[PDB]
Amino acid sequence: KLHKEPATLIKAIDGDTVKLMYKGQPMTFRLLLVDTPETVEKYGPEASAFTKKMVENAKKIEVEFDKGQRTDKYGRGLAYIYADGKMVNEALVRQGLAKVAYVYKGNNTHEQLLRKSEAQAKKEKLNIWS
Repeated sequence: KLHKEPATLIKAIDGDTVKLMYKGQPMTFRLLLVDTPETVEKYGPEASAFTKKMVENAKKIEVEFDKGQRTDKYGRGLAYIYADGKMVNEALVRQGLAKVAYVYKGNNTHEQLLRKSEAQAKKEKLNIWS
């Protein structure tokens, strides 16, 4: 079973990357299973703003590692980030501000959930899907 761990926001970089204090040390996290537009790509600024707003206004930030590899080649943690219980990864996808990325090294626990939301956002021709 996956476990949520508290973190404290340090700095939101862009749509899919956040800087957090995790276990008494700063660390950069790359949001699992999502590909947001890079800031400046169409919708890049919107995905960045959405992620920033979501994590700054949160009272509680939690990180949840998946069952596969926990860090990428650049040393970024790979996790699902929760802001007051709401998963940022899913929130971005549901809003049409990101696409579900290909599974990476066995980290696929929430792939189905995100695929459903993406289908719906696409069905609503939201943002990236307009």
